[PDB]
Amino acid sequence: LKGLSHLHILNLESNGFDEIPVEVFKDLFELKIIDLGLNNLNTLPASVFNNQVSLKSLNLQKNLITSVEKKVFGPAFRNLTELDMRFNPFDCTCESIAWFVNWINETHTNIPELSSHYLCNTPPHYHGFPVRLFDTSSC
RNA sequence: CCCCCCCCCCCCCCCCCCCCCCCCCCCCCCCCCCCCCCCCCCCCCCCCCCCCCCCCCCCCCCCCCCCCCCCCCCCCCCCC
Repeated sequence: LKGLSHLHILNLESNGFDEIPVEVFKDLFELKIIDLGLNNLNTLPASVFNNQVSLKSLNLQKNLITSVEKKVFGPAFRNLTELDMRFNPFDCTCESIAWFVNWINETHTNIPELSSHYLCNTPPHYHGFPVRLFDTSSC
């Protein structure tokens, strides 16, 4: 993907990806839509979406993602229009989704089916509970 | 100067088997859209038929009144 300065739409859905190299998206400054759903992604390297300063739509549904952290999704979640991370095994813990749930609480990005398909998986106390109802007052 | 036999390690290639990953096809279930047919409920429309009510018309019947015509009967007076 190097040198594709004018790339706008990238679709990499359902390729079986387990890990993403940190510097695969570094040249894609004008990228607006990236689709990475239906892969096997769980852990992402930090600063992998740093150069995506014009990203408007991120799709990561039906992956194995458990934690959404600022060091990875910070620049990606800056100015979005649509977010799609629905069917993921979210780990509802203060070090996994606390920044993400705070971001969900105040944001203008459209997140469809937020109250139904964003469900905790672990710990068993939270299994099945909505991610948006996680309480961060004791973090 | 010259062959053969063992040892370790590195390989190459052809098969077998097991793994993840993906594609295509199919099956099961569910959902959505469309089409067709059918049932149920309610509000109606038009037409036909039957019945009833009101009003009116025409005809007829019964009774009564008026006029005209006709007939009978009673008083009274003259003419020859």
